[PDB]
Amino acid sequence: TYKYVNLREPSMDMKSVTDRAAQTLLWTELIRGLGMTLSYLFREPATINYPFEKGPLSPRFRGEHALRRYPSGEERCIACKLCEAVCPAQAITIEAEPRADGSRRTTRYDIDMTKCIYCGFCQEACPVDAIVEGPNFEFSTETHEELLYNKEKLLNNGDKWEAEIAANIQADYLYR
Amino acid sequence: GVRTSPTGEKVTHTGQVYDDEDYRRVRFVGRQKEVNENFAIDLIAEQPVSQVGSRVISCDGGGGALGHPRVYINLDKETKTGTCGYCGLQFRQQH
Amino acid sequence: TQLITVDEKLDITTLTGVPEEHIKTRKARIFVPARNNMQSGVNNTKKWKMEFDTRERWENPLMGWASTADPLSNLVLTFSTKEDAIAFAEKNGWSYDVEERKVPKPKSKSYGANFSWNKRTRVSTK
Amino acid sequence: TRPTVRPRNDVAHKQLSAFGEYVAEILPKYVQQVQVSCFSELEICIHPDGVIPVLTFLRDHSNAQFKSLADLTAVDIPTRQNRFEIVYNLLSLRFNSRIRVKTYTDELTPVESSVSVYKAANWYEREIWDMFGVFFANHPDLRRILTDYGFEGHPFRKDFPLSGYVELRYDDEVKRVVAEPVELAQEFRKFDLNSPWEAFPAYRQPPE
Amino acid sequence: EDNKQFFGRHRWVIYTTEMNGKNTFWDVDGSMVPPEWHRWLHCMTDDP
Amino acid sequence: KKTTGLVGLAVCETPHERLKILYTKILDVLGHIPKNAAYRKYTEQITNEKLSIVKAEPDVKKLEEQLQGGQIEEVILQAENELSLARKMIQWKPWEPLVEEPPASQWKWPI
Amino acid sequence: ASATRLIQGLRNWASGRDLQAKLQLRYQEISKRTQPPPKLPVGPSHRLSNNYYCARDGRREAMPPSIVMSSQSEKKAVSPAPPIKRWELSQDEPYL
Amino acid sequence: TSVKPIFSRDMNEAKRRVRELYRAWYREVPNTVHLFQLDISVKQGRDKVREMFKKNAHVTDPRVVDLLVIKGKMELEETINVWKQRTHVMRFFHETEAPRPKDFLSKFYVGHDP
Amino acid sequence: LHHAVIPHGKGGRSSVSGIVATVFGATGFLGRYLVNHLGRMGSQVIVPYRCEPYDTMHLRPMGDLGQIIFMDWNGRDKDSIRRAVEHSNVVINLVGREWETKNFDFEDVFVKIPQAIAQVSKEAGVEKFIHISHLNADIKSSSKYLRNKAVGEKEVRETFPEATIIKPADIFGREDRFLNYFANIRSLGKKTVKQPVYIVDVTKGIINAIKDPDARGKTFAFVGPNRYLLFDLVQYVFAVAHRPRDKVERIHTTDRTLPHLPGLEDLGVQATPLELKAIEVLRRHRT
Amino acid sequence: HPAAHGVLRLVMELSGEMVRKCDPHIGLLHRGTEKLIEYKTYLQALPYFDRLDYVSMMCNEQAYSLAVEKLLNIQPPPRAQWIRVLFGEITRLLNHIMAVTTHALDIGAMTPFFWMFEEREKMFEFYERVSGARMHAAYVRPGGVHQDLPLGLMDDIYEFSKNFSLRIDELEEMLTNNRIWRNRTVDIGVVTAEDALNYGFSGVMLRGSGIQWDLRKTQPYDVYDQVEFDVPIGSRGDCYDRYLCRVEEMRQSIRIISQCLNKMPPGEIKVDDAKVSPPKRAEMKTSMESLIHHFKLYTEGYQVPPGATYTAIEAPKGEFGVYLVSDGSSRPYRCKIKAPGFAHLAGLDKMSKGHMLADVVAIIGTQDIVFGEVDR
Ligand SMILES: NC(=O)C1=CN([C@@H]2O[C@H](COP(=O)(O)OP(=O)(O)OC[C@H]3O[C@@H](n4cnc5c(N)ncnc54)[C@H](OP(=O)(O)O)[C@@H]3O)[C@@H](O)[C@H]2O)C=CC1
Ligand code: SF4
Ligand code: SF4
Ligand SMILES: [Zn+2]
Repeated sequence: TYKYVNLREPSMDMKSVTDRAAQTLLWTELIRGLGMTLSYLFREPATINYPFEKGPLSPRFRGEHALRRYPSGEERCIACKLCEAVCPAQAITIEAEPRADGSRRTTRYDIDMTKCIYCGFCQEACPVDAIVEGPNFEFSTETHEELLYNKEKLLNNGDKWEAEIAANIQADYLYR
Repeated sequence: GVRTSPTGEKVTHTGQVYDDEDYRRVRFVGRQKEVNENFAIDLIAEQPVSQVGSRVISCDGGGGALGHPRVYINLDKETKTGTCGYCGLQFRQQH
Repeated sequence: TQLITVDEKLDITTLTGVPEEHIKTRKARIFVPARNNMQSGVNNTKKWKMEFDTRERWENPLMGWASTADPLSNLVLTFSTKEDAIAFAEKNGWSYDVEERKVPKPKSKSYGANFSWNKRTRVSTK
Repeated sequence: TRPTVRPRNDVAHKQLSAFGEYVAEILPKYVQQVQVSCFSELEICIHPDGVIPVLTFLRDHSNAQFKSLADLTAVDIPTRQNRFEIVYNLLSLRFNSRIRVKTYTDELTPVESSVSVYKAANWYEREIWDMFGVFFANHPDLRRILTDYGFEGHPFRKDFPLSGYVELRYDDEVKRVVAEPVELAQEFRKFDLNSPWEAFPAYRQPPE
Repeated sequence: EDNKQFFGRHRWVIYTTEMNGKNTFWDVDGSMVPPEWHRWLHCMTDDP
Repeated sequence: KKTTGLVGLAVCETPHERLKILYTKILDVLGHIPKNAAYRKYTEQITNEKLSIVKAEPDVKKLEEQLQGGQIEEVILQAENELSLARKMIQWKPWEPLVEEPPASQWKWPI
Repeated sequence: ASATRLIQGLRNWASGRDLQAKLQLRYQEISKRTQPPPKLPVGPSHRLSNNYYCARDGRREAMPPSIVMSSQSEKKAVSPAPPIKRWELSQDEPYL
Repeated sequence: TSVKPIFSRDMNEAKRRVRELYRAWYREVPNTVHLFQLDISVKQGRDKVREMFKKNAHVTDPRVVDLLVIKGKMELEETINVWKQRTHVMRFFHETEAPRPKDFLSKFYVGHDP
Repeated sequence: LHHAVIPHGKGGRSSVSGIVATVFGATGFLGRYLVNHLGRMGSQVIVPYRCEPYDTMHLRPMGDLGQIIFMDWNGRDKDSIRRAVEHSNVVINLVGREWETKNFDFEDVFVKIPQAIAQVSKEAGVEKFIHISHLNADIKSSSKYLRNKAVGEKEVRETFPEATIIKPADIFGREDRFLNYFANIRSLGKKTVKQPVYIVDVTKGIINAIKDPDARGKTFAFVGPNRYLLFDLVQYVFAVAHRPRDKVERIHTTDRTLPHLPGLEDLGVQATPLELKAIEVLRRHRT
Repeated sequence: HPAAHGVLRLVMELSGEMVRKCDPHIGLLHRGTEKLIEYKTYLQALPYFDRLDYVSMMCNEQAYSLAVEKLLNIQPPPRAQWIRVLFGEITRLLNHIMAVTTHALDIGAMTPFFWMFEEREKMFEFYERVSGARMHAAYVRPGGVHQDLPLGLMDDIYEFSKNFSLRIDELEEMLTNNRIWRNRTVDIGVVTAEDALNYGFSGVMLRGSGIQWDLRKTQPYDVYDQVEFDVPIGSRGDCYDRYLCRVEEMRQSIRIISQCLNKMPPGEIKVDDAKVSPPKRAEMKTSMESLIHHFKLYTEGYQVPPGATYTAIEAPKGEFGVYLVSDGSSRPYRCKIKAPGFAHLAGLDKMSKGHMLADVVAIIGTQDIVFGEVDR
């Protein structure tokens, strides 16, 4: 099925040619364009006064790169290295040791926030859901030294809030 | 549980704190070292030793699909408590 | 159109752009890769991998990473025979070593031999 | 079988089989392989001394029009006397069929430069020269597009490693942007993932 | 939060002066919100 | 007709007889081409059947119903192009047997 | 909007497309969040008692491509396909 | 072994085309050092041009010499046009060390240069 | 000695070299080229700035990832200077202003600054301290500037014995003071000998001395390879540029050689003349 | 700045207010896409196919996923096919409205750009509610669509359909019936059918100049054969005609969205195969084989049988082709992309052989360039 465009002919009737002549010599369609633009003038513009009104979102945003921990407990990661294996720019870096207990843990857990391209593959991949793409997007950093997060940075960034993260996960653990 | 180092810098949960021959001290000049304040080692003694009377029990982690996968741990040692590898919290049996 | 053709060597190394330092300084190593011994399967065999000998890998002082000034230390090629490996190594200019293939030797085992009468080949447990 | 298995249609398989034996009948000077995959697209594997005759034939002849040109890539397979493969990828406008002319070549001997008969081939050919190094004899314009002007190495080979030999930085000693050998910040740790146990049984090559 | 305004101008925050002793009468930042109201304010829910 | 659907294709005033003398020229130049090649036989078959399509109809609309190449001059243009490859294929002698064989460890894939 | 009659009349007069109806300031289909917890159904998998994986073993069915001629009067010359039918002007307001 | 070379038949056309290309580079350099507002004397540039010719001197095959003629012709065309910039011409030179000599002693103090 | 101080392979762009360098000043000229050559060497450079962060923002990115570091300092106290030399392998005094201000004259920059930093450097455990000075800055006349540099040389010679006192002659480059003053004037000429030396020869000599041990305590002075007439030099500058007050006494008075003390070739770096680099650097004439 | 709309280093050699010839020096936006995918796996190197065209955020994902499915012998389930078709039409709508608005801002014409970018902001909000990303939502894995849409979205797309039909008719009110915009693009951009078929043109040029051609009608790679639409055809090969072609393809994309919503079946999300698609969380946390297939599927990558394939979708630029080369492994051996933007930039001389510089600005504007795709 094909519906082509631009196949008319100029009708040589007096009415059609004097309408096209009025269009030419009387600037009518240009006035029509001005009418359309003023019709959008007298509306109310959909702006938001920014630092008071933040924008809308979804409960599945990808932001801050926080870590979680067990209820009234210790860390949730294991250093199972799946997130370093699936990080598509390989920004994850994990060096792992066990501590004085015997349970396996880490030493060093690094995200390059430069090389992080915010897929969510480490959100889908982590079996204990230890790393979560955080909720907020306000990084705005002066130097290049700060943008290389450490494990203690991610723990203090997960300790800065979990109530947000827990509410969003309980909203959306059923889909993914 | 920070350690009174001669440098005075805060130690971490991992024993990585510096010496007097380290210039990474002088790159910490004027920029306060953010260390974790709530550790991970001592938060096991804060949790009581649970007592479940059966022999071989099941651990999930506080709710379905939020936590670690099902791990079926054994309690056959007479003097050593059980320990889930994922959780970290112990279990004992009640005869 | 029935042209010049003559049987001589090939010298692509002046065309491929890589500098003389990496032409003369490193040494290729061509081998059949042995099995990762914990698993037991030979699909990772049946090729001819070419690798380059590694060089310095210092510590990045800011993160403890491994910054290396080695552009060629992460190339590994998969071939199908040793003669094409030698021909490519001489064609593309650099030197090479040939670690020869060592296939598993066939042996002869049987459960009836495991349960003999006077012979000491005996499992003694099953 | 019936759910979640992409079903094949043997009609296109049989018609392209007949068309392939037809082509091998009518151009016996250059044909080596005529192979048909399971998803029914034709692959004609050709010596590089009949590029101009095969394309001048396959543009016309009213049993297969094939006006449209696409991808040309000379996919570098080593362990061969001829490394590179020119892949012409031709499309009809009347017939809705896709054929892949895979002609082979090496690093040095020129292919016949199809730009005289397919006008789309000009920047495709310039790209293959700038990335691989397959020279094109009797071709008007060979320059560098997609690489820097002070750059050489033909980077899409396998013999060009992933990082570069040159890397730019600005310096104020000469007030300009100068090129230095590469000094990375991280290793690009390459993970071995060629796992054994032969994930496909039908493609077992004959051993010795 | 008003219901006569549209989606984006529903909910807004008014900050006080010297909340952390920083003379924030002027120059209001982002992330001067506590996180529960950060869930409320991006319209991630329908409940305060 | 009047102002066909394509762009750089101005309408034809003599479809039939122009195409008829075209196909006689096709058969003529094909008659120069040697015999035992398959190319002569298949070109002869398709060209004589296309000409017998045309010679049996003085129509235009029924010509488009019976013969493809919509609408009209595209058959003419493709006819001129097949004449062009025929004039090329007096040269290049494609029915001669193969130029030299591949190195025989090449085309098989799994490397 | 939410305003007087004269300016709304000038808005309708500058473009007669009933501006108060569809005005791109939405107030009503702000979606009512905290939805009930959705159950995601599963179709023709996880059914017990018949799901031999060898039956629907679609990865293994990829045959190597069949080979016709190499280097190692027959009434013929078919095309790769039938000629595709010429289309039609659609009914949904064509031109002309 | 069936090989069709690019332009030549033996090294005689190779020597002919490379002496023509060197003549082109010799008369094309002072125009560029006028145009790009460089920092280099003319004879220093000519000496590094003949250095770049002398670098590839150990090549015997006719195809490789013809392909080098092609490469040099392409870059001479892109330098007589103004399509390249001051970065590229300085990239041909070396005024940013790279200071490491070929001494075994200096390759002993600086680590791991066999 | 301690790890992360040992060298590593090649040089530059997070190729870690041995030194940890604390450089004073560096918002001006010679410190900026020295920071650039250390970033080409690839070491960690501590620079204190009293000034705006924007000037060191424009001379900032020559260091690699987290290599250079910033702090604040003044010429009144010792706490910020001790904070600068908390951990420093080598340290260089490159300070000075060529015109007196309100808060500081030529007095007490050259007097007050090197006393405190030489004191806290000898105390806080640094090695191979390098101090610049001007050539032929003596007790002799016509320059409060040069007699104050002689006072500073006396102090830096007396306290902290194991230094490297160094002095170049009048140096020229892309942001030179006196050569731009020659181009930007309005004019008369006498007979006055003068040797200028290009700036990168001086800074190659400085970094070779800063990485080289067992040549320390020996003071140095730098040599122009031509050493010719002032008025011929003004003629040559106006010729290449196409056109036909303590500073003006300093440039008119004297610039002589001193055969007492070693120079360039006793350290092993090639000198570059004025004429080649002057054709290189004299842009900004008409059109 | 702006007359490149991005970066193209134009070298136009001209007799005055006219031409002689020109070369678009392109490749300044080179990023090493094929090399990086050669050193990665399938699932890991999916975002390169998300962003080699950086506007059509779902179509090129669909193209890569159809190449993997076409090689892998897996039919995707029905509801995934319908969601993929719905977002194909939404992505087509977004890409054509960007093409018209950047043509307008390149030629002058400040405000209609802004009306339609407020509409495009609404559609970015819909992509965010679906995935989370603003623009580069990966979201289309091979083997069906992953992490299906949350409850409460179709009504929003319905509301947008009504509002957007009114807004695009007001754009026709604004721009189409203009005197000097018509005078600005009528005379230029002749395309002969010979040139359109030899110079490798793809998509909207072929529609707008002569030949009846559509991948969606001819070779339906999915369920496009069950909806009522009709592709516009050109009349003279003109940028005013091509503008009308783009606006009516937007209108037909609205109709395909309407019929797709009124014929949406609630089947299932992903394939019936835990060897390609990952198992979901419930069976993951309580199974054994699901945890095994999760772990090896994300570490190793699923294996892909050896073979060389090619496919092409109808991206809003044109015949977006992708050519896979698969050694029997979990890494693709060599991939390459047929770019309609690249083949269109190859015909720049034949479009602007006899014109002036503002005509060259209109020629670059009238063909939807991104130059992330002209590079490959
Ligand atoms: N021919 C020459 O140029 C010669 C130069 N030198 C030395 O070379 C160096 C650079 O030369 P030049 O450009 O002329 O000097 P500069 O003024 O450029 O370099 C000195 C730097 O230290 C800063 N500084 C100096 N005194 C003070 C102070 N009291 N308080 C705070 N900051 C101070 C300067 O200004 P700020 O505070 O704004 O950063 C500047 O950053 C100087 O140390 C000079 O003595 C010596 C002999 C010859
Ligand atoms: S995937 Fe999760 S558990 Fe595994 S190493 Fe990463 S954060 Fe830790
Ligand atoms: S979201 Fe960031 S850290 Fe996670 S896998 Fe992607 S790039 Fe890596
Ligand atoms: Zn547990």
